Amino acid sequence: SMDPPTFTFNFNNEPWVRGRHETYLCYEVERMHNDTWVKLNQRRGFLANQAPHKHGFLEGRHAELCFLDVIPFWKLDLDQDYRVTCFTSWSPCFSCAQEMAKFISKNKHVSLCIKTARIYDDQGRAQEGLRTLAEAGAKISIMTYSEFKHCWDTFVDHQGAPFQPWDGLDEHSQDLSGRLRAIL
Ligand SMILES: *c1cc(O)c(O)cc1N(C)N=O
Ligand SMILES: [Zn+2]
Ligand SMILES: [Zn+2]
Repeated sequence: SMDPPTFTFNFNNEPWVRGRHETYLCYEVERMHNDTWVKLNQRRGFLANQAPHKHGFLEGRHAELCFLDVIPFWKLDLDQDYRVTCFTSWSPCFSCAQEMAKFISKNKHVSLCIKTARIYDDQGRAQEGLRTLAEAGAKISIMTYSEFKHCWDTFVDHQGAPFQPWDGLDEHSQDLSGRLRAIL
């Protein structure tokens, strides 16, 4: 679980704020059991991108790559159907999106849903990767109030405090979902 200030700073969907250099990724798994999706709450977690190593030269490992690194250790049953949801503060850069597309193509027991607080630019070339991820079968969408509240409730050390939406949450979300539709 996550510090409240850490959630609030990072999942803020106002487009004019800066300094959100990190990407946070919260994940949940459901298994299909006879027409309903059943939550596997023992599999839930979150992670962030890694800082580059002190030696320089190589970039820090991206959260999306870390996430893919971890799935094999869940030891999912290849004969079963699973729905994996990521709640991401930024959407993936191009190279991560392509890696993700490749992953889901090779693992057809996994349905991927990425719900993103904000769209990451990746100097224009990120739009292409989001189209590639959608083509390989991933559902990509913008976090609304429902997703933000769920993530607060589920992944934050809230100590019983309810999710408090920031001013503009809904409008920013709606602006972003129009952008994403254009993109896809
Ligand atoms: C993914 C994740 C999620 O929570 C819902 O409700 C639906 C999806 N979909 C539709 N994936 O294809
Ligand atoms: Zn190193
Ligand atoms: Zn990346």
